[PDB]
Amino acid sequence: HVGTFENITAAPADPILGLADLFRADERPGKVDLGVGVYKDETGKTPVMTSVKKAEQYLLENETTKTYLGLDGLPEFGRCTQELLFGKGSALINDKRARTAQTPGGSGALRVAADFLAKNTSVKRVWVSNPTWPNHKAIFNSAGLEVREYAYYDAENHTLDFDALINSLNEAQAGDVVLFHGCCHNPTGADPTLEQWQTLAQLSVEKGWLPLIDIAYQGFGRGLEEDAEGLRAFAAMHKELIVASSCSKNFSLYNERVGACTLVAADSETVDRAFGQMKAAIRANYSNPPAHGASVVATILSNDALRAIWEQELTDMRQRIQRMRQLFVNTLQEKGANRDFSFIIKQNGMFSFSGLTKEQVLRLREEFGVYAVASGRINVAGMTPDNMAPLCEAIVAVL
Amino acid sequence: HVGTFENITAAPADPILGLADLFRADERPGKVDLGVGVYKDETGKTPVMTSVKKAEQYLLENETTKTYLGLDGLPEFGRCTQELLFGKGSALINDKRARTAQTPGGSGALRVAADFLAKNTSVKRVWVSNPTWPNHKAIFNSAGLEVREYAYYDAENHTLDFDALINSLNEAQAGDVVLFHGCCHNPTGADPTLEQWQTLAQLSVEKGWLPLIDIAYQGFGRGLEEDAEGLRAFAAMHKELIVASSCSKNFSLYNERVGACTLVAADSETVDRAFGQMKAAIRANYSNPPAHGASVVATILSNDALRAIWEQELTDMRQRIQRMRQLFVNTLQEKGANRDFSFIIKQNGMFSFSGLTKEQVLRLREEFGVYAVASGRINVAGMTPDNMAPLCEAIVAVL
Repeated sequence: HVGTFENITAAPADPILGLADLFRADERPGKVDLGVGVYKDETGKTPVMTSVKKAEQYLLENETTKTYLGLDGLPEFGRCTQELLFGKGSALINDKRARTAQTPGGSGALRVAADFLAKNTSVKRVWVSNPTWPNHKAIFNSAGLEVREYAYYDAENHTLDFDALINSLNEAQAGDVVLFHGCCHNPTGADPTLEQWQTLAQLSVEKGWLPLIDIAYQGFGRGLEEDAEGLRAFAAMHKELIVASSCSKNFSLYNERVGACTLVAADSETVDRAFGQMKAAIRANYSNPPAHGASVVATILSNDALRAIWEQELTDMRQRIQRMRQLFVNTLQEKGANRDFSFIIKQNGMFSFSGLTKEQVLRLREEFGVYAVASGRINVAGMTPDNMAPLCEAIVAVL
Repeated sequence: HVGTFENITAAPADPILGLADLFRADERPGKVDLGVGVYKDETGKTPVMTSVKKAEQYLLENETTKTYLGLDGLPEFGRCTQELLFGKGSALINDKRARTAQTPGGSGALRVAADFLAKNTSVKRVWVSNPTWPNHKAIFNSAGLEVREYAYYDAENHTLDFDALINSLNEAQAGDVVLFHGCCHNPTGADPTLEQWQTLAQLSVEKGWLPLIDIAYQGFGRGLEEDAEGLRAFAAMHKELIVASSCSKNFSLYNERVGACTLVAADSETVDRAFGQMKAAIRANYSNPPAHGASVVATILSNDALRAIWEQELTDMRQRIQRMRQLFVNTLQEKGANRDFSFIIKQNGMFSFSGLTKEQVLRLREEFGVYAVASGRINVAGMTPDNMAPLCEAIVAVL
């Protein structure tokens, strides 16, 4: 009997990995890593937040059991997530129109949402932005959902081509899902404005598709509250919603897998009914969500002192990012970049498309030991006041 | 436009949640919980293990980042897992034929295996024992895999009906999956003997199906190495295996979601092709596994002093279960039970089928505040020296 695994065809090599091998094997001093997918401080590190440490000490000292919680995870985390997302006093919360399941990251939430949709609804297709987060397609496809792209980023001109977005979405029908990045679009950093969000909200009500809000960077853009404005415009308008939230980035809890899938429906009865089917989706997957990270978040958010410390820590991260964006533009100018990079200061979060070609990226690695990804995505958190000059000089030189 | 969530049909009520809810509402002081699915100590609690508290203190003091690890999680965890499962200095490990992905629980490991199989192999059908752990069917069905049942437990006579097992498995073809519980079969507690495992192993070789060992109770049965004997009997023989292991129970880390999916192929190169595809299944799901629990386990297993502390508390738990099995059997006789229950002491782990009807289970609950699952499954860890008398008096009353 031939093996079950015998004829499996190797998965394509992960370029996210090939590049990271190169970098580690590169012995040149002053190599610059703009390819990384996480936040890094001015020293090139991704530390545990102080607020997070304090909470972990609190859990060490006080937790008395690791016994399972329900499939929807820690209730307090569900409440905190909801208030962060919709704002305290939200009519969604008061009207009990929203149910939240803690999940293993925003990723888990996306997959839970997809399994739930494919299994219980007529949804057959999900619209995502071009470009979008690389993992979106595979998550939805795996649940049997087709993924379509809508127009978003004008790459030659470094803009959110809003007119093209709108027009391309006319092909989306009632009953499709349309996925929108809550804030700090990944990888472009180009976000709708408040009014564009309001327009999008209004169109979704008119067209009848289901919005899904992927919000993984709340607090990395303009501020905690400001970064949710777009979601809340959707909440005021469309009576059904799915939100996949994440604490990986805004709590630097990446590997603890802290996120949430929130269903919103027209009334309590409908959302509760939907939610029982969501539990079934979770039960058929990994069942209970991991407690540690979520308890950390709930401990922090439930406590005023701890909450203050976390918000300042998050603000610091947000402001360093904005500082590097500004410095990048100014230093390219100073070093004589033969074109304008001002778009960089109009974008939010860690990631922008540098607008470099794959040839330029190649040369930047080989010749200057500056590492970006093939798409030209750069992570501005990879920048520091100390590596900026040689970084920008390298870029100027390949233009 | 009509909602997308409007016509979702309600999920069936969850009997496990339902029982848990009824028990919580029961204000009767002598109520007894033999329904829960977790270990409990002589005081009725499910404490965090001393070894785990120590390892969590260590992580608190040492950890300096929470950045993503690979899709297979923490390498030390994978190594400790493989050694626990196959034996240090295993030819499997030596030949580099095994690859381990840390997963969110054995549940996550079962789902990952299922998606992996559906997407990359000719596998259409998974065979499980009647009876089995309740979530098996949901998990494999969600991946589009048909679940079929094979013969296992003789309920009237309280035995593993091994001739029934073998004959019903004749229906299982090459490239089917057949799932076995490694040890402490849930819910019967009736395990194959070594020679039965060897026979089973020889049969799967002859017929050509793919063995999946769900092993969640290593160390709860006869001891760590003894409970792994069945798995090693399969490993010694079959060129391919899948193992879905869990630490929820043997470390009392239930809600941290610590487990693994281990693939085993004929050679390194082949298991590598298989495992990369598995990584793609994980990437389409929750991506990275949750760190905290796997780190705790890696820290404990990798330190001689902590491991000994862990093995001790686990021995305490295994031994407490066996004592309750014995005391239960003995107190039933002394209270006048109208039939013999000595099959109980022969069976392994927290769970046995009591043989009580749903009529009896029901009366037990309502009249005596004694909770068991409708199938009559009982959790002996729900027993103590203090509650044993009222408990056995209740059972005798409904016999």
